[PDB]
Amino acid sequence: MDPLVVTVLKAINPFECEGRQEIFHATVATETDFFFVKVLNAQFKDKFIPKRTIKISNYLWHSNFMEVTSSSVVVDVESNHEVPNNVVKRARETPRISKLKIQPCGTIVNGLFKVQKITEEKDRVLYGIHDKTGTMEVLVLGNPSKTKCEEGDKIRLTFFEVSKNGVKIQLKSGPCSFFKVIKAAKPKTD
DNA sequence: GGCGCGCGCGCC
DNA sequence: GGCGCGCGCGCC
Repeated sequence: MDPLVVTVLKAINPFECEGRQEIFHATVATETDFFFVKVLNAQFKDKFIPKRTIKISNYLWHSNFMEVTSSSVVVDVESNHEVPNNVVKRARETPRISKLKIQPCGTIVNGLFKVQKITEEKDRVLYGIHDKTGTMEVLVLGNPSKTKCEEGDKIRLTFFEVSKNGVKIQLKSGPCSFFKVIKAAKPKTD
């Protein structure tokens, strides 16, 4: 609701997303917790640099994240706020699968995930991902992709959502998700 | 009392 | 940030 002073923890450079808005994603934190912010505005990037303190007014707050529009006001401010170490650590860490299983649809998920299997289709790709807590599926709609991922590689997800599909709970790409394939290193020939 | 879960922290 | 480990609380 009212203006909120937050400390910026992470922010990617803007990329073109879908109408056809240029946007970016950031992670910010108060003294108690962190949340991810989708900033529609793009102009706002110069204010979203890690460790800077910003005051944000006129924003939307949904079930999981915070939306910052061109109607919003982002003002750089000097603050004595300090983010506790573990709030930063949790803000930045990749959630476990067993933890993800019990989150509402629309919950924003970012992180780095080991993939065991890739079910390919010209309209979607399903990535079997795994950790020690379970297995899960990551649904990326509409690509070959150009990011060809083999087993043993990793996928870096930005702004995916927990999703229900009938029986199973997966991770779903949205229109403004970012997806990247992180390839396992090739042993070389001296 | 046992144990799982969330959380914190230290080592890599 | 990943990973492993201990602590405390709440449910059984």
